[PDB]
Amino acid sequence: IQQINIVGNHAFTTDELISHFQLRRKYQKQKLAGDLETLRSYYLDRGYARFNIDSTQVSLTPDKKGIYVTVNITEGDQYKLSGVEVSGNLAGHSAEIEQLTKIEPGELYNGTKVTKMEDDIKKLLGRYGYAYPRVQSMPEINDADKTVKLRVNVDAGNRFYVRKIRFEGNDTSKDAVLRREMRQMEGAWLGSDLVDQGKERLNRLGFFETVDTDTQRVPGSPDQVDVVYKVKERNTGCFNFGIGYGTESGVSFQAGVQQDNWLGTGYAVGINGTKNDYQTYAELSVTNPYFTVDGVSLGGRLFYNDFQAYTNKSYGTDVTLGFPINEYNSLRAGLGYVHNSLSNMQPQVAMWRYLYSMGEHPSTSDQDNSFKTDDFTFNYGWTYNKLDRGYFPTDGSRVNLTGKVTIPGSDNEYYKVTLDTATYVPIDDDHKWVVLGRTRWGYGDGLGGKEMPFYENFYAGGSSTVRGFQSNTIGPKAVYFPQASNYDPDDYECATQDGAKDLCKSDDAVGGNAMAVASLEFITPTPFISDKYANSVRTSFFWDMGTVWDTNWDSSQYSGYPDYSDPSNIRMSAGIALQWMSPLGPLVFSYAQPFKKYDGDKAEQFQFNIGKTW
Amino acid sequence: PPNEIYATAQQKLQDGNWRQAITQLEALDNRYPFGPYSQQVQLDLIYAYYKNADLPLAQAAIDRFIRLNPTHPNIDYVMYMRGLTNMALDDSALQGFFGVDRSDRDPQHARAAFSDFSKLVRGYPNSQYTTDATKRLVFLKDRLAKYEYSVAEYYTERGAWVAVVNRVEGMLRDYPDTQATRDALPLMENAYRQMQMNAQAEKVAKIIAANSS
Amino acid sequence: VKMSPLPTVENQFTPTTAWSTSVGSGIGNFYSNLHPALADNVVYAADRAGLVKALNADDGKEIWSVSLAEEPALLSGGVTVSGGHVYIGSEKAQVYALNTSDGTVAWQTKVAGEALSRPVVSDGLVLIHTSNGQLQALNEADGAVKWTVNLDMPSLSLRGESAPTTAFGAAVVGGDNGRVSAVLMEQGQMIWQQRISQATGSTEIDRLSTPVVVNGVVFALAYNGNLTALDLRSGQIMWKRELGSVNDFIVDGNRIYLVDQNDRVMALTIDGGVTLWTQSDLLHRLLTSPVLYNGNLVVGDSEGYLHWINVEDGRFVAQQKVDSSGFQTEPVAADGKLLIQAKDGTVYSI
Amino acid sequence: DEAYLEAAPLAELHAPAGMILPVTSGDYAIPVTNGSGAVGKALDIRPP
Amino acid sequence: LNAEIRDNVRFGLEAVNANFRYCF
Amino acid sequence: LERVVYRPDINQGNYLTANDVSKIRVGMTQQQVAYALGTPLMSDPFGTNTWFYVFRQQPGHEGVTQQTLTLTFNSSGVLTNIDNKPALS
Repeated sequence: IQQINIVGNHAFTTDELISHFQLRRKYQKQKLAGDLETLRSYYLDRGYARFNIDSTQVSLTPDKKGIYVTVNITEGDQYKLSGVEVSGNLAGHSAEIEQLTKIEPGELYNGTKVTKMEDDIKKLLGRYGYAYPRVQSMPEINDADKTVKLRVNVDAGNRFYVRKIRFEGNDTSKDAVLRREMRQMEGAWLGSDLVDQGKERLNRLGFFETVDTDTQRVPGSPDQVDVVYKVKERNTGCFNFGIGYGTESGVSFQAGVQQDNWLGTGYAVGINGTKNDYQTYAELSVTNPYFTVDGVSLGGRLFYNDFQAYTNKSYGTDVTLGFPINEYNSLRAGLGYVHNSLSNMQPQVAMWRYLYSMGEHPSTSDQDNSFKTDDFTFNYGWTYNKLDRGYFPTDGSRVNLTGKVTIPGSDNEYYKVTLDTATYVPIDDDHKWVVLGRTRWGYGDGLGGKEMPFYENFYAGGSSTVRGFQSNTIGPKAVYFPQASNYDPDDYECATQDGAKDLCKSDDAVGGNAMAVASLEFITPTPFISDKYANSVRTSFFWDMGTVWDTNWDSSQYSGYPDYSDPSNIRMSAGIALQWMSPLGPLVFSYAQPFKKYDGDKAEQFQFNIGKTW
Repeated sequence: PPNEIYATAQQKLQDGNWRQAITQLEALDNRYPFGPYSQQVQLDLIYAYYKNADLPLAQAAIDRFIRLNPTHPNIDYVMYMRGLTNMALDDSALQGFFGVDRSDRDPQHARAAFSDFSKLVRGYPNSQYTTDATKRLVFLKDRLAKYEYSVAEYYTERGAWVAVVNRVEGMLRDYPDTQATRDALPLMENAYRQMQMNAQAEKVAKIIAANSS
Repeated sequence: VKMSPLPTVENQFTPTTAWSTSVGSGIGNFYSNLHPALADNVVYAADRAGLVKALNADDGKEIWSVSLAEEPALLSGGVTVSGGHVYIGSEKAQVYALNTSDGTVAWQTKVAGEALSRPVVSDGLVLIHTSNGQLQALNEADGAVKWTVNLDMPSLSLRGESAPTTAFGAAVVGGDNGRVSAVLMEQGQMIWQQRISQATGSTEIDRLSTPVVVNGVVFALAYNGNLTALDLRSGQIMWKRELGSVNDFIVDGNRIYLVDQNDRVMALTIDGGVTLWTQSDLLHRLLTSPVLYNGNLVVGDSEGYLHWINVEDGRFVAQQKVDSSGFQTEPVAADGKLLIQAKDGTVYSI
Repeated sequence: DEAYLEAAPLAELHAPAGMILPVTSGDYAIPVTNGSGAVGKALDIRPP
Repeated sequence: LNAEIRDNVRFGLEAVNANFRYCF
Repeated sequence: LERVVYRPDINQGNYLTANDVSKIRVGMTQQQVAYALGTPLMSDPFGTNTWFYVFRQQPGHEGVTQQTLTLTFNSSGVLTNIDNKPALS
């Protein structure tokens, strides 16, 4: 196409009006109707009550070289809206209809506003069971003074009742699983605002790829309908087994199963463990999102592990109860216990400060030591969630606050609080361009004048927190004391008395007592994603930052080493990542290059994991 | 040539891999689509799809066979196989192994199967497959009644007393001779008892007592 | 997907180029008939920018100019010069009337449609053919409309829907319906209508671009293969042959010289559908309409060449390259001067 | 499997002497047959 | 040393790195 | 103890209002009654042409609000008796 000639205008130029056209090519002329609708709206949105199109022409050049398009427009004047007259079978709702109809006298007529008012009347009536209202509207034009009056013919019709709610997509899940999520009860009046709750509820569970709502009339009765939901189950969870047997490892194994839906019953499970010559690990986690019919949840986990030299082990239990307090907020609380023991520890400044605050007196530079405690704790938290998807959110925000407090009588005295937040904001009517913010904070400390135990310290960095850095790389590093090592014949020169002469810096992360991490991501569509991928893979661009610091660090005794009390040493990186919902789950592929780094930082520009978080 | 493909398929069907028989049958239909062997080959493929659990293909093959054979000396065999095909879509190995009660899954396929077996029994009352068809009809009838029962229990727990009464009446009209109805009746009585409808509760109590055993 | 022939034609007589000048940038890629005109030894020319100039016909020197634009004027349709007035149309449905001694605007009017073809002047009458099928008769002195007529408008092609001609007080018109007609120029009263061609390709086959009246006989041809000779008082066909194209034809010497849709050059007699000769050496190279200059046919092409063809048997007499950008509109000639404007703003005189 | 052959027998209900049960539908109506054919693993399900 | 057996079923032998993964 | 757990509101039965209850009179036909009030949701599946209208609402952490209306029809389809239960005992 070479040129589109729009003629007959005086109020607007061609350059602006043509800017809303889809055409700007050969064999595409069939889309012209949409541009004409655009013109009708453009002028109708400005009060041109008499605007119309008298003719259009499309023609070929000689020898099919190009196309000319010409549109003949008759442009009228602007009309004012004097008021709105509403009459008919209002059925007692005239006050709300009038409130939805109020305008400022003298406002420019806008055809879209009229359509919106009609749609709002239908929406209002749907709330009270008027499933099929009959609403029509039309303008009255007085040309003597360019005045338009709006007339609306409203007939609410009949109330509808729901006779049965049927499902046709449950191949594995129990029927009860979906009925628990409906907020519309059978044998009661229909509410459009109540039925729509079901399509959100069935998405928040995260068990379905799609939820299709429907309303069908009963052929034998003018006032009853059936509601039918169609779902397609997403394969969820996996079972893994591996063999670690070898000539160096001996006989070893790894195995576990994790599902967010167990055999379709609604219970979540996780069973994991491994055994080899140097460490043992096992964990069992089971929880019931529905203990009672009203949504009270209950579950917990048991765990055990040990590591050989330093040498340590721990085990414990956590039982948590929780429940909703409104449609969107919920609370959790529970109790637990952990046993911990250490032996053959390398002398460290932070660890020894802890031990001295605890009343322990380890010998200087001597690995022949041990320590053990039994700690009983109280767990609690709070959540908020209005996201519209289980895996790839498009709107809403999520907040998850958690924490722990020790119980007097325990060996350790501490508290810990964390906060996990994320917000999705769309910038696209088709929800393809979205801005996602994510933040995390955490802080804790001791009570009674004692210190926080070092094994509960926070670490940051890794593909789950700050992309591009090695796991647990961000934060204060260990400083070792100079001397009872059994590795002296071969090894760390600072630990062995033969070479250990003074205090030394190191790259061994100890973690901190406070952290803050944040990032911003842009979620976008790409030209290389086909329908097979359009529904399963998300492509995004991102910028990450974060900082971890040591509360109660005392720099006054250490002048030749970095000061870890300064929280401002923020590490930052940026990059691009792809999140793919494969048959094995939401795998995450990412590459990033740190651009702001500090001494001691370890980089890992490319990371991959199996996702299933964030 | 169709004689060697046929002989190979027959040898594999008598004693052999189901996939090999399918491969030979497909080659025969692909190369000689209008020969006389199609009167057996198409059926062998549907049968083979059943044996290999290629259920969407068994259904497509059955629909094409029927469209091309408005009438046939063995059309009731094909209908019977369709009914078996639909029953094959209700279960799964995982539900069976752990002893899971499957009545709570959507019985879309159970109803389709019921319809096919009903048509088979009514259209061909002298069919050689009648006994098996009536055993399956009894099984499926209970398969459906359990679904209605489970939903009624859910609503009794939630408190939707009207939904409970209407669902149990539906059960009385559609499955008046099964176990699920005798078990459901106490739910009708309790739902009436949560509302001031004692006169109706008397009727429920009398029905339960008359058929008590 | 076609071969453009390059025949070894000798530039016999070596036609002498008198000068070249330019106004503005040129029509360029847009299809139009914005052709220059010669009157009273002054050549008038304009571009789409709204710049209109008068030049000395004898040496190409500019003698007068005006700017008709502040958006651009987007002038089209060509310049028509008659007596004391010059008329130029536009794609904005404006028609400007300038004088001949000073092309300052005397008046302009709204024609309710694009002026996409040559305006013409009759006895106190200005005939404007619009893109939407309306034929509007304007008052030469002030732009007033005396009458209009309208034809149907199928969704076909532009083709520079051909301008009307005149004979014995009536306008001779036609359009893209494959129809021709005549309208009395006193009242806008239609006298007769006739069909020239028919097609089954209602969305594929084009119907009509220029009529000429010779000795009372109307000669015209439809794009879709139909060259006819008709009466003047009625839509009565005198003779017909299955010929058809877009560009205008030359009638002279009791002979008709035509260019086909594929740039084939053909000469026919005037008393029937009888072919005298054809030439293919310019075949498939887009050609402009021919003119008759000093006894020889002059045809140009999209590549910048002019060709001198012998009127007797189609012999190729000469070729000369003038402007590498090509020609889109027909040449004109008068009083021994051959004048042509290139696709671009440069005007040549030979 | 042959699990379908273990389905419980069906048995009609009766009214408590003076009130009836709603009229049943014509759906899910099982005709009475002779039982002359084979069942389960005893059947030949090959094409004829 | 490995095999792809079914969608969501993976097996291999890969002293050894043998493993198996099954997803529902 | 359980007074703090959020419970969505539960509706049961069809919607009744005095403005429509006042419209029912002995002598009306079944079609006139269904028209004026709407299709009944409950009926006696085991007996006579008896219709029941139940209006029940249970707001969260509130009490139960309920009204009933009982209509007794003859075999002719003519309404013979109207009863009302404006409150639970």
